[PDB]
Amino acid sequence: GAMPSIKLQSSDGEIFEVDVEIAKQSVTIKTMLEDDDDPVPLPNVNAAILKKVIQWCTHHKDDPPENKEKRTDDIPVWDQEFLKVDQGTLFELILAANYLDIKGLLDVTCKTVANMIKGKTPEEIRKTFNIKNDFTEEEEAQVRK
Amino acid sequence: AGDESWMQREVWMSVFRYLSRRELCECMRVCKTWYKWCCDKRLWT
Amino acid sequence: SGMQIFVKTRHSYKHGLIENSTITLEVEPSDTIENVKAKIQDKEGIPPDQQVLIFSRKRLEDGRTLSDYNIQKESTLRLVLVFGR
Repeated sequence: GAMPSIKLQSSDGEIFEVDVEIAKQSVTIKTMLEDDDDPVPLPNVNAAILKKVIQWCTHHKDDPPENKEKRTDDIPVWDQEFLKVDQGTLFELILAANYLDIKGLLDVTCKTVANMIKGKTPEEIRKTFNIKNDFTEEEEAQVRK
Repeated sequence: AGDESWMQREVWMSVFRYLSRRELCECMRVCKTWYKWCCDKRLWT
Repeated sequence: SGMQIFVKTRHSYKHGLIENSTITLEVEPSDTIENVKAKIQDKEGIPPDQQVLIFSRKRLEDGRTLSDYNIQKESTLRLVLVFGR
């Protein structure tokens, strides 16, 4: 027979059925199950973002779970290809992985963005993320004190 | 990316936890909001 | 104020780091969902257009009362913080 699963409802309305043990990679969801077989609403995660969350959790299905020096070069090859998406998608992936509290997904996603800052001038970071320079000339001098 | 919303703040401050002292010092010059998020006593300890 | 209910939250609105916390609201059974959200804005500062409330896996629509969802004393709602417009 089948295995216990749970349904998650994106903000857009699409419902996603996921195996419970794959879903319990989200500590936020894991606690709800610890405490109605209708879907759990995620009004802050749209379908595309939730689709990519389930994809990531399905691939890391068989993975066992620091406070040291910072490393961002240790993203597995699969996650790098999977995280070749537009900036907005990455920003929403950090939001979703943060809300769902999936440490692994938040780690690779923030390290992906951190790698688009490493070795770049402040001017190059502005061009990368299309951030305007809201500094006054006098303000840009005090920051460089 | 430069908006002053709670979404932009949660993202970049999640990102700034993975930056070294060198890359943080170059993010403070991007914009006024990044300068404020990079100067909180939790990134330097 | 009649009833007291509980709202569990997971958001980053206070300082910027996401965090869990349950808050207590004083409510009337007649209170509308708008009024519940306005009372959440009073202690949390979150505008009502950025709140979505859920009771027993059901999204609570604004123009209705808590009695319509049978939200009784010491019931627990869920607050999800969403984007503006």
